[PDB]
Amino acid sequence: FLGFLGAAGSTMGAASMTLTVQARNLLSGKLTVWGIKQLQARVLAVERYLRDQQLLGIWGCSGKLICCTNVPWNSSWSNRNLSEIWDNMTWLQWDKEISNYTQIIYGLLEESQNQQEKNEQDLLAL
Amino acid sequence: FLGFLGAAGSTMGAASMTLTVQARNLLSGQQGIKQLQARVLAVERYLRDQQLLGIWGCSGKLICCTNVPWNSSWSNRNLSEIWDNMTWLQWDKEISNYTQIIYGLLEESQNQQEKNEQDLLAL
Amino acid sequence: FLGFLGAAGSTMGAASMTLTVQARNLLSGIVTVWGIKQLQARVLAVERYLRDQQLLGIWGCSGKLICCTNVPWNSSWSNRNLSEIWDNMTWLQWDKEISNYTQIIYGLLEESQNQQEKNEQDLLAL
Amino acid sequence: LWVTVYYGVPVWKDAETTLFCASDNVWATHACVPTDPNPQEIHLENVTEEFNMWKNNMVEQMHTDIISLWDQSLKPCVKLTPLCVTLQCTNMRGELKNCSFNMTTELRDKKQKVYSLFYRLDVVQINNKEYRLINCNTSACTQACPKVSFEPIPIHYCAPAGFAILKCKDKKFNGTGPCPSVSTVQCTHGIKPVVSTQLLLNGSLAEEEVMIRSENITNNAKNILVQFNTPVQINCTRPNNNTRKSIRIGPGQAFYATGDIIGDIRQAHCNVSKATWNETLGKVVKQLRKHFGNNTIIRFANSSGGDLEVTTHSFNCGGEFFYCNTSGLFNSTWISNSNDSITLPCRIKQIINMWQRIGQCMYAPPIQGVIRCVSNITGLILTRDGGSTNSTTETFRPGGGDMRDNWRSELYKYKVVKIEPLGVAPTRCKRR
Amino acid sequence: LWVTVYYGVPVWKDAETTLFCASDNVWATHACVPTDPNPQEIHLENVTEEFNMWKNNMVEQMHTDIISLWDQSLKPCVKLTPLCVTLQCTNVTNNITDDMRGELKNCSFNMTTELRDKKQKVYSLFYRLDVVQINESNKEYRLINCNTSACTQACPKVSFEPIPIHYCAPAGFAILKCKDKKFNGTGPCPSVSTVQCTHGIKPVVSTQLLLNGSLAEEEVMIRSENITNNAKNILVQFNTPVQINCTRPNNNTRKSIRIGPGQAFYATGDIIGDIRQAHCNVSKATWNETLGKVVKQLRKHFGNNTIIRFANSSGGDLEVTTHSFNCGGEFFYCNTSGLFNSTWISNDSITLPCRIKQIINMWQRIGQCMYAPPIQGVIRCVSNITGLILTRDGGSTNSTTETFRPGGGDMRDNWRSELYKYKVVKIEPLGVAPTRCKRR
Ligand SMILES: *[C@@H]1O[C@H](CO)[C@@H](O[C@@H]2O[C@H](CO)[C@@H](O[C@@H]3O[C@H](CO)[C@@H](O)[C@H](O)[C@@H]3O)[C@H](O)[C@H]2NC(C)=O)[C@H](O)[C@H]1NC(C)=O
Ligand SMILES: *[C@@H]1O[C@H](CO)[C@@H](O[C@@H]2O[C@H](CO)[C@@H](O[C@@H]3O[C@H](CO)[C@@H](O)[C@H](O)[C@@H]3O)[C@H](O)[C@H]2NC(C)=O)[C@H](O)[C@H]1NC(C)=O
Ligand SMILES: *[C@@H]1O[C@H](CO)[C@@H](O[C@@H]2O[C@H](CO)[C@@H](O)[C@H](O)[C@H]2NC(C)=O)[C@H](O)[C@H]1NC(C)=O
Ligand SMILES: *[C@@H]1O[C@H](CO)[C@@H](O[C@@H]2O[C@H](CO)[C@@H](O)[C@H](O)[C@H]2NC(C)=O)[C@H](O)[C@H]1NC(C)=O
Ligand SMILES: *[C@@H]1O[C@H](CO)[C@@H](O[C@@H]2O[C@H](CO)[C@@H](O)[C@H](O)[C@H]2NC(C)=O)[C@H](O)[C@H]1NC(C)=O
Ligand SMILES: *[C@@H]1O[C@H](CO)[C@@H](O[C@@H]2O[C@H](CO)[C@@H](O)[C@H](O)[C@H]2NC(C)=O)[C@H](O)[C@H]1NC(C)=O
Ligand SMILES: *[C@@H]1O[C@H](CO)[C@@H](O[C@@H]2O[C@H](CO)[C@@H](O)[C@H](O)[C@H]2NC(C)=O)[C@H](O)[C@H]1NC(C)=O
Ligand SMILES: *[C@@H]1O[C@H](CO)[C@@H](O[C@@H]2O[C@H](CO)[C@@H](O)[C@H](O)[C@H]2NC(C)=O)[C@H](O)[C@H]1NC(C)=O
Ligand SMILES: *[C@@H]1O[C@H](CO)[C@@H](O[C@@H]2O[C@H](CO)[C@@H](O)[C@H](O)[C@H]2NC(C)=O)[C@H](O)[C@H]1NC(C)=O
Ligand SMILES: *[C@@H]1O[C@H](CO)[C@@H](O[C@@H]2O[C@H](CO)[C@@H](O)[C@H](O)[C@H]2NC(C)=O)[C@H](O)[C@H]1NC(C)=O
Ligand SMILES: *[C@@H]1O[C@H](CO)[C@@H](O[C@@H]2O[C@H](CO)[C@@H](O)[C@H](O)[C@H]2NC(C)=O)[C@H](O)[C@H]1NC(C)=O
Ligand SMILES: *[C@@H]1O[C@H](CO)[C@@H](O[C@@H]2O[C@H](CO)[C@@H](O)[C@H](O)[C@H]2NC(C)=O)[C@H](O)[C@H]1NC(C)=O
Ligand SMILES: *[C@@H]1O[C@H](CO)[C@@H](O[C@@H]2O[C@H](CO)[C@@H](O)[C@H](O)[C@H]2NC(C)=O)[C@H](O)[C@H]1NC(C)=O
Ligand SMILES: *[C@@H]1O[C@H](CO)[C@@H](O[C@@H]2O[C@H](CO)[C@@H](O)[C@H](O)[C@H]2NC(C)=O)[C@H](O)[C@H]1NC(C)=O
Ligand SMILES: *[C@@H]1O[C@H](CO)[C@@H](O[C@@H]2O[C@H](CO)[C@@H](O)[C@H](O)[C@H]2NC(C)=O)[C@H](O)[C@H]1NC(C)=O
Ligand SMILES: *[C@@H]1O[C@H](CO)[C@@H](O[C@@H]2O[C@H](CO)[C@@H](O)[C@H](O)[C@H]2NC(C)=O)[C@H](O)[C@H]1NC(C)=O
Ligand SMILES: *[C@@H]1O[C@H](CO)[C@@H](O[C@@H]2O[C@H](CO)[C@@H](O)[C@H](O)[C@H]2NC(C)=O)[C@H](O)[C@H]1NC(C)=O
Ligand SMILES: *[C@@H]1O[C@H](CO)[C@@H](O[C@@H]2O[C@H](CO)[C@@H](O)[C@H](O)[C@H]2NC(C)=O)[C@H](O)[C@H]1NC(C)=O
Ligand SMILES: *[C@@H]1O[C@H](CO)[C@@H](O)[C@H](O)[C@H]1NC(C)=O
Ligand SMILES: *[C@@H]1O[C@H](CO)[C@@H](O)[C@H](O)[C@H]1NC(C)=O
Ligand SMILES: *[C@@H]1O[C@H](CO)[C@@H](O)[C@H](O)[C@H]1NC(C)=O
Ligand SMILES: *[C@@H]1O[C@H](CO)[C@@H](O)[C@H](O)[C@H]1NC(C)=O
Ligand SMILES: *[C@@H]1O[C@H](CO)[C@@H](O)[C@H](O)[C@H]1NC(C)=O
Ligand SMILES: *[C@@H]1O[C@H](CO)[C@@H](O)[C@H](O)[C@H]1NC(C)=O
Ligand SMILES: *[C@@H]1O[C@H](CO)[C@@H](O)[C@H](O)[C@H]1NC(C)=O
Ligand SMILES: *[C@@H]1O[C@H](CO)[C@@H](O)[C@H](O)[C@H]1NC(C)=O
Repeated sequence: FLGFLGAAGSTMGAASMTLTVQARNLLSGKLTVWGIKQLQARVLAVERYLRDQQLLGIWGCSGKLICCTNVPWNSSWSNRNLSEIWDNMTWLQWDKEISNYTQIIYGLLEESQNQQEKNEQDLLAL
Repeated sequence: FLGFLGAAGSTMGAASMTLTVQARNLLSGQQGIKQLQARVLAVERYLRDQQLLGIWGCSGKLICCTNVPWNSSWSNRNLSEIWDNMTWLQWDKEISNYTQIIYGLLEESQNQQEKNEQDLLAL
Repeated sequence: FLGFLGAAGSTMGAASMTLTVQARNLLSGIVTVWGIKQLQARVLAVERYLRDQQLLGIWGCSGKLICCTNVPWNSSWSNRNLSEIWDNMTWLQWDKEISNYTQIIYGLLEESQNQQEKNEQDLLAL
Repeated sequence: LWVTVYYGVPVWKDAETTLFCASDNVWATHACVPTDPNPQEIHLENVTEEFNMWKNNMVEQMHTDIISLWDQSLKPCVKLTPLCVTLQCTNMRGELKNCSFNMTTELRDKKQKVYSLFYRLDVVQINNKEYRLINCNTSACTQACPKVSFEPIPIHYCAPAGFAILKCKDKKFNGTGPCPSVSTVQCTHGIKPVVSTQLLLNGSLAEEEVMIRSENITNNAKNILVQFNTPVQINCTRPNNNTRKSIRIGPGQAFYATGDIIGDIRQAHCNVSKATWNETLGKVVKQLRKHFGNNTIIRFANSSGGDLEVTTHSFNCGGEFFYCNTSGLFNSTWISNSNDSITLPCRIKQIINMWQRIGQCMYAPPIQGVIRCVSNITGLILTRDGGSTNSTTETFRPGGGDMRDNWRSELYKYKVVKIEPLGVAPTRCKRR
Repeated sequence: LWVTVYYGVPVWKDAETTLFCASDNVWATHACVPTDPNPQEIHLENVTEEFNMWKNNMVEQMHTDIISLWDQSLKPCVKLTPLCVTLQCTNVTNNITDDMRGELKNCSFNMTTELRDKKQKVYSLFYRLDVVQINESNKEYRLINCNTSACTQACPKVSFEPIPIHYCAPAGFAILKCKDKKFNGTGPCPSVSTVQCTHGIKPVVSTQLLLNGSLAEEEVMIRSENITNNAKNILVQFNTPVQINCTRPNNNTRKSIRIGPGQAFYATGDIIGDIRQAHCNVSKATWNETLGKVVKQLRKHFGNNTIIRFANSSGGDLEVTTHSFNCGGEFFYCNTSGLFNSTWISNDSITLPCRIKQIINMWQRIGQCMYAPPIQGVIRCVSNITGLILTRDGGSTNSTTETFRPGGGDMRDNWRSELYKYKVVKIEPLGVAPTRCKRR
């Protein structure tokens, strides 16, 4: 047990096993100067948790940490293979590499889930 | 692309394909005490709707199908007329009543479904 | 209809069919010096409900009131019968007799869900 | 058919909520968050929504916010409680009084004898050569701080999360009733909190015609808002070359009085061009004959109020509060068949009770030099004198009083709604 | 390959937030969150993080917090409005030791009574730095700031003694600590460890000598934003503390004068014994070795053959050119011109005279002050000199000598020597990755 955020130096294949310890320590895990701003910080933390939970729920990955989608991986985003991404890079190095192409993926996932829900509703009628 | 409320005048057949642009614009945003109380009210209003979706078993999805049969006393009209010649505002103006009883039958139907699933998995 | 919190004297079988009238009231139950008091009360209630929902979603039981888990019962926390638990016991005595050994279960469910997610992940690669 | 639950449907309901300010002095630009550089305006097609300018809760929140941001900028300012003393006062003509009086000093042991130039509208006789300030039975005035400005700045009222603001875009809208050109908006346009009476200075103009808006035309107890399509320019003078001197009361507290006036003493006045105000009243009469008949004789009278703020056109030019006698403007009769200007004499008051709150006044410090207006008359607040069910003549007099009708001429196309994104619908599909 | 969404990845970005405080007075400790003793600090193994002590938001937030908790503790205290009178002052010539001569003034004045229609004639002993003559055996004087404002008397039941505070972080944010022993403030760090909250930073107010506080580990550390620019201060951190000993030998007396209903003004009475000036003592040999180590560290940056010189301050006001601190509730002003007087070619004691003020204008705010009430009895003081603030006189691109003078002024550099090892980051738990797996 390394602790909170202690797997940041390890590779992303080994840091993918400890998502619960990072996910658990979010969401909390005038008469005085220290009164208003701590309430504002708590409300900001609640909002920042709820926006990420909504963004997970739009893609259809609600209630789970590792979610498999059906969007193919474009070669323009990266050209590295699976043998060295998960065994030579960390999450911090990987985040700086696909930072310019995250909105395209964030739109493709929600359009794929909307198409999947439409196809499910069309299939359940027959 | 229409916008935040661009499908508010079109038919409900075409307005049901853009439910993402109204779902995502409910928390922080093309939408001291006055900031904070409004933010807390918005968070609570989002959480009440999320809880209401979670009780019926429709959690995590925008479009869901249920087992509650459609009573003819609520509305007696064609499927190809409701979904192609009406608007969500007009449809909400028709069924302003009978919403609470529909919510109650959805909740109790999910309760019977959950207890039947528990009885099936008990074997 | 026993109303809200009205099944506290009943047995577990009678009180397991009425969790919806409790779970509706854990979020909200309402329609100068009283402003910041109500504000911090609402913030605390929202934080507690979100923490409970996150703790349910970690174990893999999001969106459900009753869920089953692959971890077994050691028969040491409570070695007594199934019949006298669900027909001759209330929830309060159960909490008072199990709350000694409830923090080891809360990691067992988490590690079971963490094993289940990686099993589902490498099962889908075939 | 089975019930299907849809989340995120575009359904709205009428609601009341708090609206937060945004902008890009006494009007706090610090508290207001910065707005986006470019706004977003979605044109909602096939939408007809019913508006009502006379019963929206966007002007009642605005009035409270104007009061709140007004009275929190006079909190670090000096309280003029030592100045309710006996004033020994000597003498256009009779407006100014030279008053000499005792005053304290920074040192609590010594005293000074000072003098100032007060107005006749600010002092009252104790019962001659024996005067006091007019407020010194009710409250001590709080002197306005001489660095904060009274210039109005545009503030946009943005909606919170989960709500929406529906602008109407019809060019013939009369305030009440269905608008078929409804488009949502992120935030409202720049609304300047300009306080005025009998004329709407520095406001938004109509696009096509002069618009007459009233809650009930037939009832004569309702004010009439007239909106122009072209502006009328007004220019002012305060020709007295005033000098300001700082009589220092105590430790860190000063009272900015009026010193000697260099040169002659002349009354303040401000001018309206005759060739525009004529046929501006013609457009007003032409648009007023559509509600009262084609053959009525439309008349105008000057005023019938009792208060100085109601009788005279009250506004704030350059820092000084003017009360202009608009009697040559509203003097005409209209029967259905090039450089001259109308000069309006104005009076200047220094003790100001603005929002008609009992027990709260404010002293305005003098401004050095000459003060000039330049402003657009973009509306009128008229009031009809009734009397007959079948009248062949109608008399219209300027009104005022409540300041909520000043901001109701700007928040007339806006409406705040809440979103109710939860629907149930019959569909031929069931859950496995 | 398909897109796979992971929630809870260890990814952070640099951000800012409102850090709340915790603790184990004017620093409002009673309303702070209690601190739980726990293993709060863990080590991050294979990480390097870029730190910057000069672009940190935490010190700029701590300055605002210290100001906001300073000016709210003076609200339930009496305001000295009616003290702005004319004082008839006389020289005191009782047991004067020829050094504190003309410093103390015996001033009598009229004062208000708790009954509104009565007056009293009282007297008090003021300092020379608090009175200003108005008529340019007795002369008329006035308080130095009654032309500008009215001072607020500090309440005797609150103390200005600093106690340690801890700065926690809210949810979604983390605090990273630099554990490098040779860190110079700016640059990459290979030993980064996350922590729940900072250590106990004591808000000690000083201008030239960083009294109390934390020390370095290995050697004397020299830190600057730009070591070639002479317009930026140099922070020197010691590895061994230098003990300094304050004193005030005057046995003062405090007497209350009722200036209203329930309001008292604490004036200075007579002095029992002789009147001697206050001073500070420091060891000569320890200061000599400490300045030798400082010279040896400064020769690493400024050439290995240059002549390092130390000369006294060149400020304008008393808060800059004179070492100011607070001990026992009394505010001192130490001449410290015997400390910085040396040149360095490649059991005695130093006694430094002091002066005492009572009209204090702290944080350099316009129109706000504070009156410090007198303290009965003698005042003792033991403190640790654990750092310096220096300013370099540069008048040549290449030179064989350098002159360093004591600095001061801004109080932000006092707390920048404690939060140099800390930074705050925002955790972003979402991520996407390519994996050979697809949804059904
Ligand atoms: C609106 O306009 C009318 C006239 O069109 C104004 O009424 C006039 O008011 C003045 C001064 O208030 C009166 O003058 C006084 O009259 C008598 C003459 O016997 C005398 O006591 C004084 O020496 C003084 O001159 C004037 O008579 C009066 N005119 C009429 C026809 O009644 C009225 O003041 C205006 N209302 C406003 C500005 O609210
Ligand atoms: C640096 O830290 C030292 C150690 O804490 C500080 O010295 C301490 O200062 C306080 C406040 O003046 C002294 O407390 C007072 O002492 C006497 C004896 O009890 C009495 O007047 C009061 O009851 C109160 O307790 C304390 O004795 C003193 N410690 C020592 C060992 O002398 C020092 O002030 C700090 N330097 C600063 C803030 O510049
Ligand atoms: C607004 O109403 C118009 C007019 O009914 C709609 O336009 C028609 O939409 C149908 C359904 O897609 C098409 O088959 C027709 O060709 C359209 N045109 C005409 C002239 O009938 C329109 O869809 C509505 N909604 C909007 C713009 O959002
Ligand atoms: C409260 O306790 C009483 C008494 O035990 C319960 O009534 C009966 O309890 C027995 C078991 O002791 C059950 O077998 C019966 O079904 C119960 N009912 C009847 C009508 O005999 C009772 O259920 C408990 N709860 C409440 C809410 O009253
Ligand atoms: C207002 O009255 C004051 C006296 O209270 C006038 O001040 C005096 O003016 C005369 C004539 O210029 C001077 O000789 C005196 O020295 C002035 N006395 C003081 C005490 O200043 C003042 O001029 C009057 N102001 C007017 C009439 O505008
Ligand atoms: C300013 O104060 C002075 C000093 O008291 C006033 O001068 C006296 O006023 C009283 C009023 O009762 C007279 O009886 C005295 O004759 C005045 N002179 C003296 C020398 O005492 C003066 O009136 C005050 N100024 C005002 C009220 O404008
Ligand atoms: C008074 O009205 C005139 C005429 O409408 C205003 O002048 C216009 O100002 C707008 C500002 O966006 C410009 O886009 C127009 O080109 C101007 N028109 C002309 C003809 O100059 C003027 O700004 C108004 N004055 C005030 C103080 O509001
Ligand atoms: C607008 O005002 C007119 C005139 O006062 C109102 O008409 C009167 O209505 C009352 C009842 O409210 C009747 O007793 C009167 O006989 C009516 N008078 C006339 C001249 O018709 C009218 O009701 C008002 N409009 C609204 C919508 O209230
Ligand atoms: C308002 O108009 C009047 C004339 O109708 C202007 O008064 C004239 O001002 C000029 C400039 O000083 C003088 O030369 C004239 O003698 C004045 N005329 C009269 C009849 O007195 C006045 O200046 C205008 N006010 C403005 C533009 O603010
Ligand atoms: C009001 O009076 C002042 C003081 O007499 C005038 O200020 C003078 O202005 C002229 C012209 O700019 C300068 O040359 C002088 O140096 C100023 N001072 C003095 C003491 O004469 C001011 O211009 C006047 N205002 C107006 C509008 O005429
Ligand atoms: C109000 O003032 C403006 C200037 O501030 C006047 O406009 C001037 O009008 C004259 C006469 O036509 C022109 O020669 C000038 O070029 C104009 N100046 C500007 C800057 O446009 C305007 O006439 C005045 N209005 C009145 C007195 O009603
Ligand atoms: C407002 O102005 C009008 C005219 O501009 C004033 O009416 C004049 O008042 C004087 C007062 O001495 C009379 O002599 C005139 O005969 C009036 N003129 C007319 C045409 O009736 C009116 O008094 C002003 N209002 C005030 C000062 O309150
Ligand atoms: C980064 O540091 C981590 C520490 O968590 C290294 O992980 C282990 O390092 C030891 C040290 O020799 C090796 O024996 C292990 O095999 C490593 N574990 C693995 C690879 O799962 C990690 O190797 C370091 N990274 C680099 C590039 O040196
Ligand atoms: C640190 O200080 C040096 C020395 O003053 C700065 O270098 C100067 O940069 C300016 C701007 O280009 C040049 O005009 C000077 O000639 C430079 N001086 C020398 C001695 O080279 C430098 O910019 C500062 N900042 C950093 C980040 O190094
Ligand atoms: C600082 O040191 C000086 C000596 O360097 C001390 O002064 C002596 O104090 C003792 C009593 O402690 C007297 O007997 C001596 O006569 C004093 N000597 C001189 C030369 O004045 C002084 O007390 C010390 N101050 C402290 C420790 O606060
Ligand atoms: C400072 O002066 C005070 C007051 O004079 C001294 O207090 C002594 O206190 C005792 C009881 O504690 C009394 O019996 C004595 O009479 C007091 N002595 C004198 C000389 O007044 C206190 O000791 C003095 N402090 C010193 C000398 O350090
Ligand atoms: C300050 O001055 C006052 C008088 O203004 C002095 O008080 C006098 O002290 C002497 C000597 O003990 C007594 O005889 C007198 O009765 C006192 N007069 C009073 C109380 O009105 C006081 O001692 C001086 N303080 C010093 C020199 O420190
Ligand atoms: C500062 O004062 C302290 C006392 O607080 C001195 O420390 C003592 O010094 C004496 C004399 O050498 C030793 O016998 C003691 O062992 C020391 N410690 C204690 C705890 O009493 C210290 O020497 C003084 N420092 C200076 C520089 O004068
Ligand atoms: C079950 O867990 C308890 C925890 O106290 C332990 O004592 C017991 O041995 C466990 N039982 C089995 C069968 O592993
Ligand atoms: C409960 O389990 C015990 C285990 O020894 C058994 O003897 C007993 O019959 C069971 N049933 C009841 C009703 O006690
Ligand atoms: C003097 O002041 C009085 C105050 O009542 C005023 O009536 C009068 O006109 C003034 N002028 C003269 C010359 O009397
Ligand atoms: C209108 O104004 C003129 C000129 O100022 C004046 O003589 C006339 O009396 C006014 N009209 C009325 C009806 O008062
Ligand atoms: C104190 O003595 C000095 C030196 O003689 C003298 O200049 C000063 O005026 C005296 N102060 C007084 C009398 O207040
Ligand atoms: C601090 O260290 C970094 C990294 O070695 C270096 O680039 C920088 O110049 C140093 N700054 C000072 C002031 O010594
Ligand atoms: C300063 O140092 C010089 C020698 O560098 C010495 O002669 C002089 O006395 C010193 N002055 C003080 C005040 O210590
Ligand atoms: C000074 O430093 C020493 C050694 O680190 C420490 O024990 C002591 O508490 C410090 N403070 C004092 C004497 O006030």
